[PDB]
Amino acid sequence: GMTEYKLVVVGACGVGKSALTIQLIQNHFVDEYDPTIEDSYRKQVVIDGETCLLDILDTAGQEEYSAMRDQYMRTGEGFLCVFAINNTKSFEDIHHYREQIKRVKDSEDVPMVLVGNKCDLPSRTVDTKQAQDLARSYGIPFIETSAKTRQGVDDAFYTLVREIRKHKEK
Ligand SMILES: Nc1nc2c(ncn2[C@@H]2O[C@H](COP(=O)(O)OP(=O)(O)O)[C@@H](O)[C@H]2O)c(=O)[nH]1
Ligand SMILES: [Mg+2]
Repeated sequence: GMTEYKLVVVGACGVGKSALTIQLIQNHFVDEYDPTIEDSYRKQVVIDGETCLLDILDTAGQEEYSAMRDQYMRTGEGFLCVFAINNTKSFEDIHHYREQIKRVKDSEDVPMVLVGNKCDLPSRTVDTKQAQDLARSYGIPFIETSAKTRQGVDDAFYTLVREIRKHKEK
């Protein structure tokens, strides 16, 4: 089979995980999507000449059983860590997601991309500099996105694939 990349989108409720995923997969902005629905979505794409499958889990937070969270973190190859640029708590929550994924995977080297979503809004509490400082500290890319306008969306997901590739080559 062509290569499949198992991607996981994490972040506080309301940051735009579902909107980002639907924009990536379907090329539409869906502005209302039940915050409690967690599902996976698939898309066949070409990234840097490679035809591959993206298998993307749009997470929604607590699970019936914590074992289910641990399972998707172990299975997942790369993580989009999403905050919203107008929600400081969502940015602070990134520290927890970074930790928890590393902890479950028992790894110091987990492909991740920091994503600051809702960049179409002038209303902003997290400046680009602050997010760059966090991404620098993690040694990962940082991309500002808008699920609404599609700015940065392919970049976020494709950059995460490229980070998975760099991890694999070791
Ligand atoms: N302006 C704007 N609103 C967004 C964007 N992404 C999501 N939203 C809105 O933010 C809210 C939460 O989005 P949702 O995709 O449900 O977030 P999730 O809980 O992380 O899955 C909804 O009201 C969306 O319309 C974006 O890039 N720009
Ligand atoms: Mg959602």
